Amino acid sequence: VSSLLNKLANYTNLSQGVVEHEEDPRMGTFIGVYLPCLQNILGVILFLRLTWIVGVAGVLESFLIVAMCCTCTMLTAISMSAIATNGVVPAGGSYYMISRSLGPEFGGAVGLCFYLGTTFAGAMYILGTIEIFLTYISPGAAIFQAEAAGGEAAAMLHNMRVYGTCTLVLMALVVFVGVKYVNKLALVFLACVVLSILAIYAGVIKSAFDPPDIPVCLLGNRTLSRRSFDACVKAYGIHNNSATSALWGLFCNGSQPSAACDEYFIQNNVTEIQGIPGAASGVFLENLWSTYAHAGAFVEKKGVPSVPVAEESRASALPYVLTDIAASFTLLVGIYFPSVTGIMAGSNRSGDLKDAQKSIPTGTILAIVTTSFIYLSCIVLFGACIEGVVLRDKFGEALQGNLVIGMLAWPSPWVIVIGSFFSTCGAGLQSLTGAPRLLQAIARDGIVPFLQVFGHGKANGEPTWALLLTVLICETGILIASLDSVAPILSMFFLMCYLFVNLACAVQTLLRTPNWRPRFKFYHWTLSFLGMSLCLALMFICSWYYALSAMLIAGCIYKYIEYRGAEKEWGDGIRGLSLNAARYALLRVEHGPPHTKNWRPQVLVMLNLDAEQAVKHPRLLSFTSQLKAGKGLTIVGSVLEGTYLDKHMEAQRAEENIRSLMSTEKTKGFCQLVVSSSLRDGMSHLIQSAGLGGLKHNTVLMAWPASWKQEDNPFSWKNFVDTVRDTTAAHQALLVAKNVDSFPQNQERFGGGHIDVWWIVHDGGMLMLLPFLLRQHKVWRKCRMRIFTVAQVDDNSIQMKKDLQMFLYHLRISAEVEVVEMQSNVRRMHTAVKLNGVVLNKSQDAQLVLLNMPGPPKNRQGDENYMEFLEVLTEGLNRVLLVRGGGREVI
Amino acid sequence: VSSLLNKLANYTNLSQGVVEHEEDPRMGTFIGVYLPCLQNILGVILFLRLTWIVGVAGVLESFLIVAMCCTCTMLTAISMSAIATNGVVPAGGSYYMISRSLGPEFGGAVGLCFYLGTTFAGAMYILGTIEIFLTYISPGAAIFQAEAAGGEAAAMLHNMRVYGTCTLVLMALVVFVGVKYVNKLALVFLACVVLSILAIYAGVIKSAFDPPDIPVCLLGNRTLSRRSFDACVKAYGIHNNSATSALWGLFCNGSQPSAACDEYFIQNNVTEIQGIPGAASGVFLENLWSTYAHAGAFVEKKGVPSVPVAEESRASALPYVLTDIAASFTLLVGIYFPSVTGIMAGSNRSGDLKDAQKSIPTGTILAIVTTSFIYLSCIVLFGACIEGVVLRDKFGEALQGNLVIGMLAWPSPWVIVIGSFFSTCGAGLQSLTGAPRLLQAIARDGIVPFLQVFGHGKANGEPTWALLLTVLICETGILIASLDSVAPILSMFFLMCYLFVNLACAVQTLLRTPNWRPRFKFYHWTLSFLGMSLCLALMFICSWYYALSAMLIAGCIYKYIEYRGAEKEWGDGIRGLSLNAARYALLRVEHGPPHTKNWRPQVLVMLNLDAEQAVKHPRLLSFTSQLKAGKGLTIVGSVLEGTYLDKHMEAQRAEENIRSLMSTEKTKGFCQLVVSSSLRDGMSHLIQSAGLGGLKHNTVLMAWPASWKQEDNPFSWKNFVDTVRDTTAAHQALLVAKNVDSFPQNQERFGGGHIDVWWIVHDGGMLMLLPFLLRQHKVWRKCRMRIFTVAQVDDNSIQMKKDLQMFLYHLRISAEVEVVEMQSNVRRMHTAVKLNGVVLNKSQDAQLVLLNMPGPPKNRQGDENYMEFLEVLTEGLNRVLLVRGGGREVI
Ligand SMILES: *[C@@H]1O[C@H](CO)[C@@H](O[C@@H]2O[C@H](CO)[C@@H](O)[C@H](O)[C@H]2NC(C)=O)[C@H](O)[C@H]1NC(C)=O
Ligand SMILES: *[C@@H]1O[C@H](CO)[C@@H](O[C@@H]2O[C@H](CO)[C@@H](O)[C@H](O)[C@H]2NC(C)=O)[C@H](O)[C@H]1NC(C)=O
Ligand SMILES: *[C@@H]1O[C@H](CO)[C@@H](O[C@@H]2O[C@H](CO)[C@@H](O)[C@H](O)[C@H]2NC(C)=O)[C@H](O)[C@H]1NC(C)=O
Ligand SMILES: *[C@@H]1O[C@H](CO)[C@@H](O[C@@H]2O[C@H](CO)[C@@H](O)[C@H](O)[C@H]2NC(C)=O)[C@H](O)[C@H]1NC(C)=O
Ligand SMILES: [Cl-]
Ligand SMILES: [Cl-]
Ligand SMILES: [Cl-]
Ligand SMILES: [Cl-]
Ligand SMILES: [K+]
Ligand SMILES: [K+]
Repeated sequence: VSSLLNKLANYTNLSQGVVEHEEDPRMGTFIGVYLPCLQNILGVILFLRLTWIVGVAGVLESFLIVAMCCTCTMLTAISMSAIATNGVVPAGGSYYMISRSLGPEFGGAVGLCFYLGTTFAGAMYILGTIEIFLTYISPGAAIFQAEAAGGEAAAMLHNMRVYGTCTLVLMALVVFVGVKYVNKLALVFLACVVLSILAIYAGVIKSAFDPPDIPVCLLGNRTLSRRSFDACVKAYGIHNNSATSALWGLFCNGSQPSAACDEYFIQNNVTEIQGIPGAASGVFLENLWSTYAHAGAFVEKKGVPSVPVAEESRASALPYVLTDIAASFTLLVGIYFPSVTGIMAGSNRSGDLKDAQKSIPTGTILAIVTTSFIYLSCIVLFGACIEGVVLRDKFGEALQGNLVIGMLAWPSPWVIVIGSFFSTCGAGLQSLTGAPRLLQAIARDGIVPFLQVFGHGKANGEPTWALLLTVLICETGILIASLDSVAPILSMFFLMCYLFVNLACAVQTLLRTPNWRPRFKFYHWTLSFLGMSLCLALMFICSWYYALSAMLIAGCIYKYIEYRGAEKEWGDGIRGLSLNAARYALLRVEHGPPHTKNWRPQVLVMLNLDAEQAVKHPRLLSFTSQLKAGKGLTIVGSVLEGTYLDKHMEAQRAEENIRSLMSTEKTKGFCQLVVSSSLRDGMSHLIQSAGLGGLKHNTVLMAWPASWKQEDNPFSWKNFVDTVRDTTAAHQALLVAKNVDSFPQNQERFGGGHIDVWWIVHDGGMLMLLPFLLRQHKVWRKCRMRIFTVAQVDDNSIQMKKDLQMFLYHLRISAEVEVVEMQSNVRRMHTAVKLNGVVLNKSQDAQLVLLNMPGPPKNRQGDENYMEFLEVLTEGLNRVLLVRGGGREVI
Repeated sequence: VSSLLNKLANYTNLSQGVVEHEEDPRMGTFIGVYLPCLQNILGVILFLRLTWIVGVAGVLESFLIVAMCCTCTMLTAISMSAIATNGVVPAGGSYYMISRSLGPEFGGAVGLCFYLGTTFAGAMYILGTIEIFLTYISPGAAIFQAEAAGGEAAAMLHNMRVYGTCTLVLMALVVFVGVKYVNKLALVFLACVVLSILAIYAGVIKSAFDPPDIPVCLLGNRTLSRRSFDACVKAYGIHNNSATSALWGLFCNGSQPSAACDEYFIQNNVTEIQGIPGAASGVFLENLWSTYAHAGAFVEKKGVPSVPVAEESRASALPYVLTDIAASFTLLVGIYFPSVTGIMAGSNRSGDLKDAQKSIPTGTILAIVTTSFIYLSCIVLFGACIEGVVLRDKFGEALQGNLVIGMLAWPSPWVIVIGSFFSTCGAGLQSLTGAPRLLQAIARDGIVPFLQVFGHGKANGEPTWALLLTVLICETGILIASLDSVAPILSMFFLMCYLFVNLACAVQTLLRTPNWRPRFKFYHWTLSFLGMSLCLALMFICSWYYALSAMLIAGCIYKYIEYRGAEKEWGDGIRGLSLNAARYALLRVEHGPPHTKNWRPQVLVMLNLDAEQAVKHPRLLSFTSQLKAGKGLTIVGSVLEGTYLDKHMEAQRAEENIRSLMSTEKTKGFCQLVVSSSLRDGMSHLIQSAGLGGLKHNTVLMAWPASWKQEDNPFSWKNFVDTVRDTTAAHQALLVAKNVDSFPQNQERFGGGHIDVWWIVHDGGMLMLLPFLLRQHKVWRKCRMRIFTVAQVDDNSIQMKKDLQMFLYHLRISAEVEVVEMQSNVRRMHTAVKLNGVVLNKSQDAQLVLLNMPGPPKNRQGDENYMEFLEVLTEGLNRVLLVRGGGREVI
């Protein structure tokens, strides 16, 4: 008990704002998470409007309203449970918990929609506590009284705007000077809720054994208000005379019987039924279907008979019970939905829990369950216990001006009326001390900068200019001055911030964002995708034009935070808004495997530059644009020798020549000019470090060194052999183009001609794919693939029939297959000239010949014999492309 | 005339499909662009439904409907004019013209919404030409006749579904076997439109001089149909007897007068007015306001008097004119909008124009003007010429079953009835030969692959399986079987593809996409933003749930083309969908200036590796994460010496050590490990080529070489001086950290302490910004900036007062300013030890000291005297950061 005393002194229903985030006993799941979440859910819709929803919509449709609204908040509490298990759970509120997991763009768009929903929540709680006062506590204490009979609907709006504005400016002064006394009353406001709920269930159990005696006065079908008179008779007997009652005086003109009366009043008789017959009676089968009506309609009972009258009716003057608002299904969804909001109250105390990754998912989910049980039990127990003609009666006009849910309670009706008065004034205090702390945390965070001032506070950190904005926004909801019109506006901001929490958790799971690994057990991305789809479907049931207003407000807060966050960082905004997009997309790719399922060439094309720096072989850019049809990566890297300290004047000239080609050749790519100490070295740096992160090259395209025997070129010729060794060590493909000056431009178009492929052995996967990619371009469009294979295996048939079903897997059987069959330096170059005689026998005049390229020698002294093997192999051919690669999958 | 004969033989209203794009006299603006665009605009709404819109909505609101719908298509024809002036104007249709400018994602989403809108356009034209046949040509030739009086609304739907299905399967057989004879009739279908428009304006001019004699038969206010009887009298006189007419037989029970009659028929008398009084009479002031009614209501006249009757009414049995559908404002917008669609018909002949960049913007804009003049002139001339009780009459029941717009025409009513019959059958043929060519072009384009088969054709290239899909989609619009319900579905797909054309042209202008430079004069991005906003506002006026269906269909076609286009290219789809995002964002940045307005450090941090490769100074990553708070670019580059051929085993070990730090240090960055021939060279390649494109580093962070005198390190020490020369030649900032082992980690937190800045001269812009960025991190959060300056200028006051207003511009006046005042190798190092005595006098125990760094020597023989100047300057300080840079703006 001594340990249970300082725990209840430690209880508070407040969000940890910005002062708990700058400085960054311990609570449990029950006091830290469960009780603050349950206090912010059970509110004013249960006591004022729930019996009216069960009456108008019936038991079946109002069971469907609660099943949809409690599922949108259950699937959102699973998305909040994924955020609460990811990472460290930073101290201070639910704003810092969301915005560190989902980033500042989703964090600020949720935070400003949760600020606007909390502000109009304080407007609904102030309009709710005036409605309890002026209807049930002291109805005579109203300034603007109706001067005539039809003034009741107009003069009640004037009492709401006068008393609501005077309550709001008084509520804000208590928060500004006495907020420490508001926080001590956090346990009193919980006890007013819990004792009111127990008084309802105590009255339902008592209503089965003996129902209470409440009479409801009927006349035909229609139901008449009990405010003026007391007795339900047309006439009685006093002092030996047939005297008329006070019900006679309201319909008939004079108190005397013979003068004048209403036409409907004469032909029908006054029936007196019981209002709360109990759970023993079978009224549950009666009030099970909907009774939607227009405004001003009567509140009728199905059983009692009446006779219709064609005489005219002004029902406002006579004492009747009339429907105030024209009700629908979509209207009752919008009025009910603020009764389930309060998910985010479970993570107000993220810095004061001993295990926040375990307390936050457990306490919020157990709070949605225990409140959805209360709303689903009350709908069954209001329909089965109250006559449905009393449930259709807002403002309790049939019950002498008493609260309908209060007459059901056992000890007194004053338990609920006092209990709903203090807990609604208390929820207005929490909505007006909790929403300025949220705006101050967003303002001091710096992500939205026009709102920077709202981050000023007092010496202890309490908001000053954030209160003044919140009172002015909450004043516009009091000027609407009805509880039923603020509630669809309120529901629209909570459904909007629940939409982004479910969207951002589903996108970051699919797109594999780094630092998003939620270790919560019952979480799957479809369960947030389904929560996004249901909280979007409820958002267009309520109002479709409130939904487009909320999606355009919150969508423009999202893009404004991107623009100012990139203007702050990468210099200019238009330029910076693409540099943050490229950085954030490359950090996602940083984790995965280098190759997954398919191969496609991503080429580093090497250019040679001469003195008076111009491109030596410009058609090597033309051939790159024919493989890559303006789609993939293309790094254009070239190397000039010398130190960077003195040759950076020539490096600015040579780079402008490369940009001149890539505009004309329509190469949509990148340029990496490097000034290296030797031309050998700088090609070995572009092989291993051209391109950062996910986008790195995959293939190296070169040109054949034509001048084989020269003076200074024997250093430059040897660089060709050692860069074959570099690409095979880095596991990269290599493409050598011979006679690259006689390659087609982009404007030349071949007619007829043939592309000959010679798959001997070793990586025919790439070697079929390269002419298939050329064939899609308009230069190589009308050509034919001939694919040739030499045979040293005995049979040629199963060579061919397996090869013809290689293209059945590859969908390119338009090619035709043919098989041709017939000390180291002696053995190598003799095999070349035998194979040379084979290849020009079938490919003398072809447009392009593809060949496998042999591996470079390992001893390094045979690099002149390896190059003579390649020259003898390729004699008298117009266009040769030599292909080799290492370790890749073509499917 | 001889030149005007082969031009009209060259005229055709067809889109150039895929066969004109594969092979890739000349027409002008008038025949090539203007006439095909005008033929596809003037259609069936002008003849069937325009007089009913003017009657129901009045002249003022229907002037507003045409002003909104012709502005959505005028602002879209300016966005199509920006596409037509960009680039080369590729041959073949409007699909290839849009998708080469806006990319394959916007191109395929527009193309499939323009395919679905063209298919339901063929369903409206077939339901339109059955309605002309069964109402005005032969009303007796109908299969399902109404068995009783109330069967007319139900049996007409059965005639639409039977005749519409038999027309659709017959229309598709003509296209499949005889499409060359359909294309020869393209000039006949234009002449049926133009001769019908001229017959209307010939009748309006004739109606001012003498109006025609058409009687309309009234009885009280309500208007009765003229189908059965002929004469508007209740009784007449024949063979010396008061005989009753045939109007008497339809209301009264028997032909005899005394038997029984209707109650409304007796008390009111039969009035006969003129139906088309002319432009001379002032009916224009009468039918100027709206008359929206419910279904089944009467068609009444304001002037004539009547007496009301309270007896019951079944108006369906008696001969009356009744409103068929309940009309609104939002209903008439959806019915009118298919009368303005046809912008895209101007660019059907992009391959057959002599100047396509000039013809396409001129001919489409002049076609929107000349049709918006026709619809705005007809509304004024229908209201001012036809009595409004005839305009509210669909199906011409008051006018003996004649067409209302046809009775206004001069030569005959049969000019319009025959003319609207052939041009509506002709628009159904063009909608059924033009929509399968569009689907075949999308299918053969390969951007959406589940639809690949639909690209098969005949030998000449005509679609086969694309016809069969189009008939099945057009069959579902005939099963709706009303002209007024297909038209909001039709309008929803055209407004959706006009929404993307206006959106994609506005985004690519703002975000500065490469290869988007439209050289059209009257184009601004706000004029496409305004066209996006109006074609979105019309899209929710028509139906809000048809609008959400079209935005979710077209939004999921957009993301499906992104996913399959990245799965095709970059291997895996999830991985590839981020690599296309990074490539496309870096090609936008490729064009602009390198620095625009502000500076922020984007750092290449250099790591040294020892033998048994581990990071020598791990806190140099910790200090980078405190400047960049997880926001900017961070390249982590390190160099190990040796050839890549043998040390790529150790390069895989050393790279895994770098990834171990960057996970723990929370560095969200990139790793560039380079194996170089010497450690001097590989640092000079990371300075100039680390990072591709827009995201390139800006600052180099190093560590001080502590071991100054060693054995092998005199080569490694000299690399420090020459990399100061490299960063100043590349115009990059440089940061040298001394005693980097004693730097704080991310978890250490300083309490108190001071950051001392010593701005002597030369780039105090960076030197104030560096401790301001550190101060925002939680390590350096509670510190103070002291900023010191030596003075060799005489006065210290205007030094300080200008310096204190340097921070008034920089918003960081929390710092305090203080001024301290008092053969080459003799002159250099004496100045160091004087300045050394100054700096430790004020900064002996500070947490971080910032200093300017002097320029490196030019002669290269003083690199040992430059390093001794830096060591004497920094004696006995715990944490020193030396700062220098070149050529940058800090605002
Ligand atoms: C309304 O109720 C009364 C009794 O509650 C019905 O009965 C009549 O009461 C009058 C007394 O004023 C008697 O004179 C009649 O003989 C009663 N009629 C009976 C018993 O059939 C009265 O009929 C009801 N009014 C209706 C149905 O319009
Ligand atoms: C109760 O009685 C009335 C007539 O005495 C029933 O009839 C309806 O009366 C309203 C007038 O307020 C009309 O608008 C409806 O059209 C009437 N409905 C009919 C004639 O079916 C009324 O339905 C009864 N209430 C019930 C049965 O709940
Ligand atoms: C409808 O029109 C007639 C004349 O077109 C109105 O005039 C009456 O006609 C009858 C002939 O059947 C005469 O006996 C009456 O004397 C006429 N009344 C006059 C001239 O005032 C007739 O009144 C009209 N019906 C109405 C207004 O209900
Ligand atoms: C023509 O006359 C009728 C009555 O003779 C006018 O009155 C309306 O009648 C309809 C019945 O179809 C009612 O629904 C309306 O409420 C009546 N309107 C009233 C009483 O104002 C009718 O308005 C007249 N038509 C006109 C003036 O265009
Ligand atoms: Cl509530
Ligand atoms: Cl909430
Ligand atoms: Cl049309
Ligand atoms: Cl169009
Ligand atoms: K609540
Ligand atoms: K049209």
